[PDB]
Amino acid sequence: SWAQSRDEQNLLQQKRIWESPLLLAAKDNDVQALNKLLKYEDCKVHQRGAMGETALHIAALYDNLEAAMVLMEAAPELVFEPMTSELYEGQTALHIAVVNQNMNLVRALLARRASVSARATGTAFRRSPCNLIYFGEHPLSFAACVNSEEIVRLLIEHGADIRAQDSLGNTVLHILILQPNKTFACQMYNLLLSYDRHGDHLQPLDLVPNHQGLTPFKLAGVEGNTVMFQHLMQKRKHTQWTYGPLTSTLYDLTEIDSSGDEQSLLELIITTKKREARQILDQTPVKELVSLKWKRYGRPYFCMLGAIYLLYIICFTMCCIYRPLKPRTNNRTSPRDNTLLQQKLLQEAYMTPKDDIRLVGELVTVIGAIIILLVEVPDIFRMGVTRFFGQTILGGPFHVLIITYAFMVLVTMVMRLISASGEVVPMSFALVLGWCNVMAFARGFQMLGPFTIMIQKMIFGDLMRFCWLMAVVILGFASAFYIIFQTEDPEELGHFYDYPMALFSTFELFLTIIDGPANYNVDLPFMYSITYAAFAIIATLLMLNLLIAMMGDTHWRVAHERDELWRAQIVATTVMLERKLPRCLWPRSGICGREYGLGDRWFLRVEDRQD
Amino acid sequence: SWAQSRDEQNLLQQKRIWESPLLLAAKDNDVQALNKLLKYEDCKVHQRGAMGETALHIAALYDNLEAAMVLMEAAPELVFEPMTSELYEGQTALHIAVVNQNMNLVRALLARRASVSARATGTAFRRSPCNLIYFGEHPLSFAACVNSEEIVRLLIEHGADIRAQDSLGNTVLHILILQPNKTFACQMYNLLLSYDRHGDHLQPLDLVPNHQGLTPFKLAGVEGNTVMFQHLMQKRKHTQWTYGPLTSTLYDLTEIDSSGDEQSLLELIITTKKREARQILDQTPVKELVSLKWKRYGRPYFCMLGAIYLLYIICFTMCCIYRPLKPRTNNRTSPRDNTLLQQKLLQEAYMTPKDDIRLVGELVTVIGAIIILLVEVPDIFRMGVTRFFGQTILGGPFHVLIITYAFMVLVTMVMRLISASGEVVPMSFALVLGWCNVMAFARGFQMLGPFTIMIQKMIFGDLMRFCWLMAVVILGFASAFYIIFQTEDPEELGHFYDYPMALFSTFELFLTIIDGPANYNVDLPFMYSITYAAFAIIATLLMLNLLIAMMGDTHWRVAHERDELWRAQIVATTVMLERKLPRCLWPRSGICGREYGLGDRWFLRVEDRQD
Ligand SMILES: NCCOB(c1ccccc1)c1ccccc1
Ligand SMILES: NCCOB(c1ccccc1)c1ccccc1
Ligand SMILES: [Ca+2]
Repeated sequence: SWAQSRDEQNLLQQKRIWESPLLLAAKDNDVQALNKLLKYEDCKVHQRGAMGETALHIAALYDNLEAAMVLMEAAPELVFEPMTSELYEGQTALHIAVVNQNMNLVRALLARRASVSARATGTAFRRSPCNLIYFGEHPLSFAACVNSEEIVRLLIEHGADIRAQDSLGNTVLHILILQPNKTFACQMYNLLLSYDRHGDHLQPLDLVPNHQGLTPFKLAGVEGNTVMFQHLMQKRKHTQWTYGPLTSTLYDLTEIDSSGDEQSLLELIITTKKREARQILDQTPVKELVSLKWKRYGRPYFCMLGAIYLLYIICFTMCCIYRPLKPRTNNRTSPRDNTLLQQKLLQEAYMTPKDDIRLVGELVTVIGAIIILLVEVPDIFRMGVTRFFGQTILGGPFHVLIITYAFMVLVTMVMRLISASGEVVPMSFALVLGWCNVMAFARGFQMLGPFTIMIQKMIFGDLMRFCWLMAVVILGFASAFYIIFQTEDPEELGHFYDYPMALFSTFELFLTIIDGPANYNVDLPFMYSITYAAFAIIATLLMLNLLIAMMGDTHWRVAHERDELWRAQIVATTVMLERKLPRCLWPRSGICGREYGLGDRWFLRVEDRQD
Repeated sequence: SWAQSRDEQNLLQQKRIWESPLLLAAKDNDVQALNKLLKYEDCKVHQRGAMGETALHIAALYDNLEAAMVLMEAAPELVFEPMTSELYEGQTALHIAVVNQNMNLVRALLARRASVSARATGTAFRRSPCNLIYFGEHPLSFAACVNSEEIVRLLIEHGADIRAQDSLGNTVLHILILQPNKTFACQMYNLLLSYDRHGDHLQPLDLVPNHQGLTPFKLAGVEGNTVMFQHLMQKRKHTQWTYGPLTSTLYDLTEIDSSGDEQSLLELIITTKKREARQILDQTPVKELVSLKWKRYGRPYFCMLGAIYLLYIICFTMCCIYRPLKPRTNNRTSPRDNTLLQQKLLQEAYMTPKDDIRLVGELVTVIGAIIILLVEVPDIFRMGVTRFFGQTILGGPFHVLIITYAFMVLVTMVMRLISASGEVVPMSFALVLGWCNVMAFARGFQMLGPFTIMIQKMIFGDLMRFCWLMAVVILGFASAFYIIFQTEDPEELGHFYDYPMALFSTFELFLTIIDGPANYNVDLPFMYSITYAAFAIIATLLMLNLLIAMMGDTHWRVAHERDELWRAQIVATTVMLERKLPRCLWPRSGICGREYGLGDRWFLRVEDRQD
C-alpha cells in the first residue's frame, strides 16, 4: 500500500499553505497582501511546506510571476534553496519554470543567476509506471520535453550543459526519445544536435551510452519510437546517385547487425517486452536486411539443421520401439487377472546381432542430447533460470522443452544402467515432445509457420486459461458420476469403478470421444439419466464456446497482427542461430567497407521507386 | 548469391570517382575546378569508371548540365561513347538525359547530334524481378515511362523511330503498358498514336507482335492493366445510335473470342499467373460476352457432358461391384485365424448369363477411358508434363486426376488379363476418384460451384499445409502409445499390437472418430491415462485451430474475392471445351460481319443505361 503516501503528503501540501498566511498569499495573486507580509516585519525566509517549499516555488507552480518578483528583494537566496526530500529531491524554481512553458520568469530568476546544475533526482522524477511522466532532472532536460523553443535557447546562453546525464546515465537526448508526444517533440532533436559544436574527442553526444549501455539511437528502437527512428535514420543514411524514380541510397549498418557482442540492435528488439517495439521491423533499412539474412543462407542452413533433426528423431524412434522386451518369466499374473502385462524390460541382454544395431542406434541419441546440453551450459549461465522463462514465451518457447527432452532422455539411459521397472515414464515423455518440437521448424519452411505461431498463442494464453475453467466443471459431474455408480456393480458398466479413472473417463467423455456409457442390458440408476444429460448440454456449450474463444482472438489475429508476429519470430531465430552457430560458415551481412573510402563500417544498400 | 555482384560493382562506382579528380569534379558543380582540369593539360578523354563511364555520364546522372557543357569543347565524341558492359550495355548520356525529366541538356547533347539509335540492352534493363524498374532500351522508350511531354516531341523532331523494338521485340508501346503508374502514363498512349501518320503497309504500330506473339492490346490484358485496357478499348468500339439513357454501342471482337489458334485473348487471361489480371473479366465487353457463351449453349451442352459422365460412373460402379468373387477353394485359412477372407477373384469364369451382362458393362468403361486417353495424347504433347502441373491448379486441377483415373482403370484390365491377386489396389483408386471427380461438374449447375471452388482452395493450400503439421504431432503419441502398449497384452485392448496400425489407429483417434481405446475390465498402465489425455487437449486444440484456419482465409473469401474466382473458373471451362469439342455444334460467339459493311470481323453489341 505504497501509493497512499503520495496523496497523504499531497494534501499535506494543501495543509501547510492553509495554515500559512504567507503561503496563502503564495496561492493567488495577493501582492498587495504580500505588501501586508514582508515590509511590515521580518518573517523568516525558510517557511518550509510539507516537503520543504518556499514562496517562489509555490508562486511559479501556481503560474505567478507577480508573486515571484516581490520576494526577490526579500530573499535572493531562495533560488539556491531546493525542495527538500522524499519525492522532490533537489527541485528548484528553475525546474518548474519551464514546466509552465514560460512566464518570462526564466530570465527573471536568471537575474538572480540561477544554477542549471541543479539535479532533482527525487522519487517522482525517475522512470516508473507509478509516475505518469518522465523528465530527467536537469532543467534543460525538462525544456526538451515541454517543446518550448527559445527557452532551450535561453539557458544554453547562460551556461547549460547538454552533455549532462541523469541518474541512469541517460543524457537529455534520451529524455526527448521517451516522450509519448513523439512527432511533436521530434523537431527538437536536430535543435539539440545544433549545439554540438565543440567536438569532444570521445563523442559528439549522439553515441553516448547509459548505464545499461544504450546509445539513444537504439534506445528509440528498443522502445519503438518508430517515427522518431526514421528522422534519426535519415542523417545516418548515405544516399548515392538517384536515377529518376529509383534511388540507390546506401544505409549505414554499424550497430544494426550483430557484431562482437556489444548488445547489438537486433537482439534488443527481440528481448524487449513492449510489443509496440516490434514494428521497428517494418522500417526501410531493417526489413530488407533481415530478408537477405533469411533468403541467402537463412532458411537453407536453418532447414538443414531441421533436416538432420527429424533424422535424429527417426533414429531415436527406431531405437525407441525396439526394446529389451522379454516374455513373462518371473511369475504368472496372479492379482485380479487385470495385470495384462508380460514384458518386464530385460536386464543385460545386448550381445545379439540385432541388439548391436540398436546400440549404435542408441548412443548417437544420448550423445546427441549432450550436444544440446552443451548449448545450454553457457546459455543457462547466460540469461539465468527463472528469467530464462522470461526469455522463452515471446520467441521460441519451443526452445525450453527441447531441454526437458534432454533431461528425460538422459535419465532414461541412467535408467537402463540401473534397469529399474519405471522405464516407460521417461520413454513416454522422451518420445512425445521429441516429435512435438519438430513444429518449431515449421517457421522455416514457408507458409507453415503462422499457424504454429497461432498454435503457441492459443495454448499459453487461452487454452490453459480455458483449462482452468474446464478442470472444475468436470470434477462435479465426474465425482457425481463416481458416487452414483458406487451403488452399481462395476462388472458391467465399468467406467467408474474407482475415483482416479472416474476423472479420466469423464475427461475423455467431455471431449465427446468416448461413446457415452450405457449398458442397455440392465437398468441404470435414475439420476444418471439426467445428470449425464446435464453434462451433455454443458458439453455442447463450453467447448463450443471454446471454439469461439478462438475467434475473439482470431479477429485480433491475421486481419491485423499475426503476420508481423511471424517475421518477428523469424528474426528471433535469426540472431540466435547467428549467435549459437560460430563463424567460418556465416559471412556477416551487408557489404564490407574498407575498400571504398568507408573504413571498418560495413554497409547495405537498397533500390526503391518514388512517385 | 548473384545479387551481391550488383552492389560490389556499385560501390566500385564510388571507388573510381573517388580516386579520379576529374570524376571528383564530375560529382558536384566544380566547373571552376573543371577549369583546373582540362585547360591546363591534356587529360585523356577515356577515363573509364567501374563499368566504363565518362564525365557527361556522371554529370547528367548527378543532375548537372553545368558540368555537361564544359566537356563539349573538350570532347565532342564522348556522346558517341556508351557505357561499357555487364550491367549497362550501350547506355549513353541521351538515355539518362530523359531519366532526370529534363535538364535542357536534351537539346544540348543534340547539339552534338546524339543518336537515338543507341540501344542499352544491359543487365539491369530487361524485365526481371531483380530489377525494380523496366524501361526498354531506346531513349524514346524511356521518355514514355517518365511522362515528359515535349521531351517526346523533341526527339521525334530529331529522327526518333517509334517503330523500333526491344530485345524481346516489344516496341515502345508495350513499354508504356508495363508501367506501374498506370493512369499517369495513360495520357501518353494517344500521344504516341498521334505520330503514326505514315501508314505502313504491314501495321500502323498498334498491331505489332513481339517474339512471344503479343500485340500490346492483349498484353495489357494478360498483364491486367485494367484502366489502360478501357482507354485502349474505347477507340476500338464502334458506337451506334444512342437512345436517351440507353446506347446500343457495338464492340469490335476480333482477337477477343477464340479464332483459329492465334493465341486468342481469353485463353491468355486463364493461362497467366498474375492474379490481378483476372479482373479484366469485370470489363464491359468481356463479362457479357462470356455470359452469352455460357447462357446459350454453355452449361446445357456442358452439363450434358456432365449428364453422360455420371452415367458412365454408374455403369462403372455396377461393373465394379459385381466381381468374379468365388468361394474359398484353394485352402482353409490356416494362419492366426486372422485371414478373414474367402473370395480370391476368379480366373476365367465369364460364360454365365450374368457375366455377359457385366462384360458389355465392362468394356464400355475401358474404351471410355481410351476416349479420355485420346484427349491427352495431343494435350500432353501440347503443354508438356511437368509444367502441365503449372496448368492444373489455377483452373481445373480436377482435370489431372481424371487421367490418373485412366491409368488405374486401364491397369486393372491389364490386371484381369493376368489375374494377379493384387486386384483391389487399382479398383479402390479407380472407384473413389471416379466419383470424386464429378464435383468438377459442380461449377456447371448453378450455386453449387463456389464451395467446390472453396473445396479446392482449402485443400491444396491450407489442409496439406495443415497435414504437414498434423502428421508429426501424431507420430509422438502414436509411437508413445506403441511403446506403452508393447508392455500390455494385445488380446484385450488390441488397438496397438504393432506399429503400422498404431499410426492409423492414432490417426482416426485424432479426428475423434475411433472411440478412444479403454477396456475398463482390467487395469491400464499408468502413463496411458495422462498421455492419452495429453493427446486429448491437443485434439481439442489444433483441429479446432484448423477450424479457424479456414476462417482467416474465409474473411479473405466471399466478402471479397471468391465470386470472381468462380467466374474466372467458368471461363477456364469455356475456352477449353471450345477447344476440345470441335466445330459443327458450337457456332462461334457474337454476330458475324461481312453482310453489313464490316467484313471478316465478327462483332458483339450490348445495351446499357447511363445517368
Ligand atoms: N534449439 C535450441 C533452442 O533455442 B531457441 C531459442 C534460443 C534463444 C532464445 C529463444 C529461443 C530456438 C531457436 C529457434 C527455434 C526454436 C527455438
Ligand atoms: N475432362 C478433361 C479435363 O480437362 B480440364 C482442363 C483442361 C485444360 C486446362 C485446365 C483444365 C477440365 C475442364 C473443365 C472442368 C474440369 C477440368
Ligand atoms: Ca463410439
